[PDB]
Amino acid sequence: LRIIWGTNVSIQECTTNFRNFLMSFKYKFRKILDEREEFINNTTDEELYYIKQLNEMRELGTSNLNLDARNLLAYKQTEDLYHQLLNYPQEVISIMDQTIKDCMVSLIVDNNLDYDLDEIETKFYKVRPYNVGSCKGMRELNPNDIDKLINLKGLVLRSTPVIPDMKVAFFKCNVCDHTMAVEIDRGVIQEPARCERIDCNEPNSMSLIHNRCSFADKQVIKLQETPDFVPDGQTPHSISLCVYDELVDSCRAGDRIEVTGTFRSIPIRANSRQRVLKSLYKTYVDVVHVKKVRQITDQDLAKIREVAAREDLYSLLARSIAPSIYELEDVKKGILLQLFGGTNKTFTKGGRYRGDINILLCGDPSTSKSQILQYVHKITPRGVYTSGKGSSAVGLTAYITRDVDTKQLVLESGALVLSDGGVCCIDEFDKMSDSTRSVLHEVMEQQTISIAKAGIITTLNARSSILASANPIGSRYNPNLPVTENIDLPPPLLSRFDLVYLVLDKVDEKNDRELAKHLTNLYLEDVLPVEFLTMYISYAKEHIHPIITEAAKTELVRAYVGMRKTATTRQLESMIRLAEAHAKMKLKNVVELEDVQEAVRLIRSAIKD
Amino acid sequence: KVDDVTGEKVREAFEQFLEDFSVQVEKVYRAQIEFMKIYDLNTIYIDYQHLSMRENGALAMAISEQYYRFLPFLQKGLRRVVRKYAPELLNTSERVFQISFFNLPTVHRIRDIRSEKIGSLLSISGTVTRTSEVRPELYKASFTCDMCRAIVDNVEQSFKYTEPTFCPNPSCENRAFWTLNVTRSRFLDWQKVRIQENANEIPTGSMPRTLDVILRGDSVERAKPGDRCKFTGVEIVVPDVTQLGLPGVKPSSTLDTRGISKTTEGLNSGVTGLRSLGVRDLTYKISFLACHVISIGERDQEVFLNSLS
Amino acid sequence: LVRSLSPGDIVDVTGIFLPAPYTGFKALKAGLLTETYLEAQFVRQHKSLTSDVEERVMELITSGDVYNRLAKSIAPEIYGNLDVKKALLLLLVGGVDKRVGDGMKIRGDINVCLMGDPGVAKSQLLKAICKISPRGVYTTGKGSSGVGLTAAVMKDPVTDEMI
Ligand SMILES: Nc1ncnc2c1ncn2[C@@H]1O[C@H](COP(=O)(O)OP(=O)(O)OP(=O)(O)O)[C@@H](O)[C@H]1O
Ligand SMILES: Nc1ncnc2c1ncn2[C@@H]1O[C@H](COP(=O)(O)OP(=O)(O)O)[C@@H](O)[C@H]1O
Ligand SMILES: [Mg+2]
Ligand SMILES: [Zn+2]
Ligand SMILES: [Zn+2]
Repeated sequence: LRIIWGTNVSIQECTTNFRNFLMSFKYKFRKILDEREEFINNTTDEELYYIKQLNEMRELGTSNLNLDARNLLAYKQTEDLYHQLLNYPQEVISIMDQTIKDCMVSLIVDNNLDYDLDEIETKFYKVRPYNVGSCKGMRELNPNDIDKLINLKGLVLRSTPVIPDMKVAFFKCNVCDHTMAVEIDRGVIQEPARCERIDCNEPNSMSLIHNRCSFADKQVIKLQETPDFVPDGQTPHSISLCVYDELVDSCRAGDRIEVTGTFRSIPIRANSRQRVLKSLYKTYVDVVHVKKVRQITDQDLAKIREVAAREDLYSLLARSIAPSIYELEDVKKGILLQLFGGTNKTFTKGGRYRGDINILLCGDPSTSKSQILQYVHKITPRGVYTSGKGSSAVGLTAYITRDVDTKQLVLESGALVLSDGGVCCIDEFDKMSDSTRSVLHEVMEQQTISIAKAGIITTLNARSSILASANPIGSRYNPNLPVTENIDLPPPLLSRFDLVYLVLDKVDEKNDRELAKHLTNLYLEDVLPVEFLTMYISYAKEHIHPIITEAAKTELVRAYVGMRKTATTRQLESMIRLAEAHAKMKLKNVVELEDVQEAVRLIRSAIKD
Repeated sequence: KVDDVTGEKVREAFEQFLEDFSVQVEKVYRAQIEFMKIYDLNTIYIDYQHLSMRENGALAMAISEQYYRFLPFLQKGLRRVVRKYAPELLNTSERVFQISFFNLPTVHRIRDIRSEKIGSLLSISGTVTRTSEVRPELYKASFTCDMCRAIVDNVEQSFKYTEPTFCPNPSCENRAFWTLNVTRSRFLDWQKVRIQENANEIPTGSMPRTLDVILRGDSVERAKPGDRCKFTGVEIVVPDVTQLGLPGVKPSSTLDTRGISKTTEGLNSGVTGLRSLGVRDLTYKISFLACHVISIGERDQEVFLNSLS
Repeated sequence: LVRSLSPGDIVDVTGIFLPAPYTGFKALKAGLLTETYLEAQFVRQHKSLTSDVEERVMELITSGDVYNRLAKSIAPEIYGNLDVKKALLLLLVGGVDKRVGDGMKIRGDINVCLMGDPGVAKSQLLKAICKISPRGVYTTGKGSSGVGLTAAVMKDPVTDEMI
């Protein structure tokens, strides 16, 4: 009957229409609405999409809804709310929450169970509508749609810390020490005039207790117009976004998001002291829904086990990591062994012993090493792909820098620290400067980086693995001259790399034809897992820790001695790491003869080059 | 004057905890008070786990939720315990006492700081990146009326220089024009430290978040830049005192050298209405106040033989 | 009338020429000096798939000698270097950009470098090619930094925030 002042929305019909919508709607009505042909009605027409989500939310206890606009328009009688929400979002959403308040009761007592409902009474619910209408950029927003729901798209530039907002004031009397709480409306606090206590009753005896009030959380986000839609010779524009309650700390910096929210405009004061305002408002949006652009199940465990039970797991993931790369199977073997890494240990007396494998690729200038590095970048969970051509001498480690937004101090870690526990890929290793090289030296020796600047003395943790690619001086790597002259790298730096591979390119008719054939076949338009590798890698790296047995002793000692029939002691610690990394593959819990045989074969084929 | 009933229950419960715990019968807290008496110390240490077994957490959760309002009663009960068992620790050469809590069950990161824990007892962890000088803070002020020469003492101050209002015992009428007796007033040590998030809690791409932690009393200089420290205390909120009418003309109504953010111009919700503010708008920001700090990241024969067992 | 004007347009704008109040700060020093502005009321800018363009391509096909004529008409002032003009045409068009599965990508864009002794019409040829395609930028030496200026900081005077 009665209508909220100003608008035309009435609660009475809206509540009834919404309950009819929820208990009545199914995928049947949705597929009748869209009816785009080839629409599946296989038992979906009776699934009762809303009621099942309602029940699963009740049993979970979480309050999150994804009501859509097209689905809201689907029902004939509730079509009024579709055009009644775009123009008055706040009141319709207030009705929304009020109806969801008893949507719980409508289903908890259908069978008269023993749910408490008291925690349901205390907790509140809300909705997150999306796909309200056609998406329009910030470059087309008039004052004609203020306080109306819109959908925007843009790049996230920055976020601000949590902002307190007062809800309930708290005043204490300095004479009688009486406490009373005053609600605030739209920001303004209505001051208490005199103490309510009739006996006390003193004028001007009020004191505000700042830390005894009640506060809520706010966040402000900054967006930028996407470069695709901008026209020629223009500068991108910006919009500020208000985020409240559960949605705070959701949008990371640099992401691109599409949001739904209410456009709004407020005045800003001309003079700081005076009451005066200037005749030009500022425009922003209050957001209600945000969209962007571990915990493996038991079935995943079973499929991992059965795949691990394969006869030849080595070759399959040898070919999977680099589908495009043809031949070069040996370097892929080495990279597959590197991605697991030997076990890591730190006993009290001896100290920490390294368990990371370092690989250097070098050779003729027009092979495919860069694509190989960009392949291994994606597979590994946490890693960084940055070239060593330039940048700061401590660009891979901590660099104390002045903050840009605030005139303060921030400690920013580098790329080696940010690749902790993973594989760090370095490109153009030969162009890295003589002064920054020493930094890597402390990374590959002690696995820690120390910074002592601006009154800060501290140490970080590197614990990463280095895969690097380099280029020689000239157009070919002539085998006659030894490695040292061509690669332009210090002998210790080359020596400390666990595996060094030489990629050669010789004019061979068979090889040239075979390469060109599959290259053209790839350009011609006509056994590789997609994400199994990442989960298998995580499982092997986070749960599995092999050990060494005397069977490895017998082979390892005699193999090292036979290699000593100019193999430094580094060689044996390289064989142990490779053998223990192979043991982590073909899932096991202990090393045997096969692992040490594969490791020695790999390290001697490396010697052959 | 209006008094509280829950505060009285907390005050008596704390006295009972101090007097009765004795679990090792050793009277561990009475042993600590005796050690303070003999060594002339000014701070006590209370473990949370020790308190986590009396009243099945009824006292512990009550203290944790509303530490800010219950601290005055805890200190009042401690005063009575000290008077009953060790009067020597009641006067100096009175010692402003401090209570240090530690061993909380769960630890928080800097990105879990929300306004709904303001006033609660928490523990946080972070890496220190800046420390300041040990400045003296005004604790108990003392003034003299210009005309009567009457002396007022123990004028509490919250966040700004507060002088008394209504004059003392005579007929004299006076609203202002006091003279601080800097000699009679009590002072305390004050330090501000800046901390940021740890290297592991930082996401893959992130600009680290920061916080302002206030160390006071005996806790000064215990956190050094570059170290990783675990703080514990109470989460508070600090207003902007410049627009609260500071006495001097030196503030000059928010003199600035850099330009404020236009994005948050009018977006930062400021409350108005109060008479002290006038037509101004008061703003708030979240800071931390710490009571206990821990770190998580002599060739003389006679003195050497003393330390060893 | 809003949004009728965009940066980089030569236009003839009509309106009322009015004095701004110049009040607030720095008004006292001026005293009787005022700003000014123009309230705009009219705009006169000085300067697709349809059957017309469907027939233009057919006409050019019937013309014949498309390759040689297209190469030749490029900068008719300069006489010679006809093979260079053939190659600039291939640069104007673009090769296939095919997105291969599993992450592989192949480029279809053209990279053409023109070396040679000074005073051979080096730097008219280039400028002339910029006219043909609307999407093109002529970047020069260290006088200005635009090739690698993918900066994330912009001290715009209007608001003093980063862009
Ligand atoms: N084939 C040609 N046809 C016509 N004019 C030519 C030709 N070759 C050179 N020119 C002349 O050369 C000039 C255009 O090139 P210009 O010498 O100005 O620049 P550039 O070749 O980039 O050399 P620089 O190194 O001096 O900048 C004009 O004077 C033009 O008449
Ligand atoms: N073995 C190969 N398999 C597939 N493509 C190859 C191979 N060798 C060379 N290529 C081709 O040559 C190019 C190599 O470029 P790249 O290796 O990234 O440069 P860089 O020499 O700087 O590492 C790639 O575009 C790739 O298509
Ligand atoms: Mg020239
Ligand atoms: Zn009162
Ligand atoms: Zn007086």
